[PDB]
Amino acid sequence: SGFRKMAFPSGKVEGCMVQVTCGTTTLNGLWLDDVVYCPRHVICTSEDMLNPNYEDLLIRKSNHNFLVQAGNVQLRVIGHSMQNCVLKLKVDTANPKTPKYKFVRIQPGQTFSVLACYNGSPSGVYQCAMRPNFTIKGSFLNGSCGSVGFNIDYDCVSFCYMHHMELPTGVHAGTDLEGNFYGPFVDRQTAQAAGTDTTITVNVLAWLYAAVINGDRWFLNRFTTTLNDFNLVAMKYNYEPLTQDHVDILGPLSAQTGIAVLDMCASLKELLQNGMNGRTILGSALLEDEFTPFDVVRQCS
Amino acid sequence: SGFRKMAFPSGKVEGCMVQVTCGTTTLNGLWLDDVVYCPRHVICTSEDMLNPNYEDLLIRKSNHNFLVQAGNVQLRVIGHSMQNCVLKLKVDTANPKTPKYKFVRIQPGQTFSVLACYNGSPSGVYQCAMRPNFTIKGSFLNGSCGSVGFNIDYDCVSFCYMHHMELPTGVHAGTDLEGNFYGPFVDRQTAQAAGTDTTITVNVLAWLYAAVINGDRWFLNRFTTTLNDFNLVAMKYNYEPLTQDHVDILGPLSAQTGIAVLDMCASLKELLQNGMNGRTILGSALLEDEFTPFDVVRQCSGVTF
Ligand SMILES: COC(=O)[C@H](N)Cc1ccc(F)cc1
Ligand SMILES: [Cl-]
Ligand SMILES: [Cl-]
Repeated sequence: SGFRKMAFPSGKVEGCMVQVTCGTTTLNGLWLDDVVYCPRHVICTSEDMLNPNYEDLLIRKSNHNFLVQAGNVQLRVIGHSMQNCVLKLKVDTANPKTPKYKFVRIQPGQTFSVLACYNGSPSGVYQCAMRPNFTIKGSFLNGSCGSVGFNIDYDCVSFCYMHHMELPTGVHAGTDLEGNFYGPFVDRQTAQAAGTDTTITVNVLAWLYAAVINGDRWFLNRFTTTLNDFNLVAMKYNYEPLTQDHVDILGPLSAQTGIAVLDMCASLKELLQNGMNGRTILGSALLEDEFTPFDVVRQCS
Repeated sequence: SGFRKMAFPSGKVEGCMVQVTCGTTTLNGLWLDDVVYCPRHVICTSEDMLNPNYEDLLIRKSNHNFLVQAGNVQLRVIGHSMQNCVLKLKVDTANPKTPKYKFVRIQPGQTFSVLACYNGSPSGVYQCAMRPNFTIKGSFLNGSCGSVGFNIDYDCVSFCYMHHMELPTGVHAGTDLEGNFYGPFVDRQTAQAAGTDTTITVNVLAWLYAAVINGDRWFLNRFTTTLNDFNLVAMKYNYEPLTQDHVDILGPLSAQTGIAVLDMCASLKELLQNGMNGRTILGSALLEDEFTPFDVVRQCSGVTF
């Protein structure tokens, strides 16, 4: 037993991380088969930060303006193309460490591991969720751009996030590995701010099911609720609406614990009303929302 | 910016994990050079585990009684011996993935990364502290035994923990890699409990420094204090005593924020007495004690391996 913020083993991603330099700018790239992926803003200079014309700045570059370093080795860039906000540098060596991989665009509430990297070297691994406002609450210093987020269900590495920038509230914005931003963000230093964030209701419920699996029952009650009455209460605490999809997804955790999804919804309503009364659930005095139903089943069974 | 519970990258350690089977028991082994390390309790049956004679059980075994699998490849065991509570299975082949490594024994309050594994397959990685009561608050299911805990210092992996057992309260006990238990525990099915735990004072103060560095500053105040006065408050709240050595180790963070440790201790004195008055610090309602000063300095300065 026990319950922890648990990241995927980072080794398969570690073997893909390289340093990309262009002009005076250095960040991380992701080396898969014969392609290095990195944020396109690497090609930006000081004045190219507000209104960069990426197609104009790129056509001015030769392959040899791009310095790609895998550990001590320099890779030879033989080709450059842009897809959305991601630069793809073709190189003359396929990465011998390339794992089984795919690119997946995730939805708000999904979790993933982040391999924070500086100068193409890994610093740490941790868990994040895509917030409802399409940001992530990461840990990222200058030079971390090109760090990626991933899942590793069943030997295949699913790349779902590449880090581009920090917003003024200290949260992080980035793209899928096809270069499309999560949320309404753009790779320009024009004033941008995340929408008001909300709590990922379905994840909070999954975590209370985790608490019950680990032998805690103090917060349960003899009440139930309609889905509609639950949503009318929850949204007064800035909780995401719970959908019939969210109810379906919790069916397996409902079956394992024998507590109906809407019974657990009643427990959450009361928790929101009462707080914890000096108690903790799985070592938190707050309601945790960065574990999905899938995460709880992976870790508890 | 941002501040997260952050494990070391686990790649160097993933390439060392194998499956070890003896009779009906499978668990994990650590393959370094030409030796596989695992818990000695792999040699026991249910019946053995109530009062095991490890000497006696071990001599009865032979090399071919130990099935060691690295991926889809059997390793040949050419020797077996025991060091304290760890079994050492000498194999015919050195791990070509062996990293630069030491075996290190850590102090309570020190943190490390756990690579939870099942059937020799790495499953997840998380940060832990060795609690003052010598337990770790892990996340382990059946077949997790032989999972290991480590730090990285430059390119050298320091292995500090091997998983042996779960105590009745859901917390975890194991050994260093020389097979010495952390805490007053033994590898037998008998009655064992975690001592009452205490809070790691120097780590809480490190995490307050991380909060200030990330612009969470509400708990700061005009007051200062002394070790003696603070330590009477600490003792009252089941907090480890703060030594002069801890103040020196916080020196860097105290500098970089212009809060002196006894200035911060005055902040912490007030939180224990008053609570958080409905607030959070770095998205926690609790006083987090599983980040060391080194953890905070490294994460906030982007140190790389
Ligand atoms: C060329 O180096 C850079 O990355 C720029 N100096 C900074 C930068 C530009 C755009 C953006 F969306 C994020 C960051
Ligand atoms: Cl998704
Ligand atoms: Cl997040």
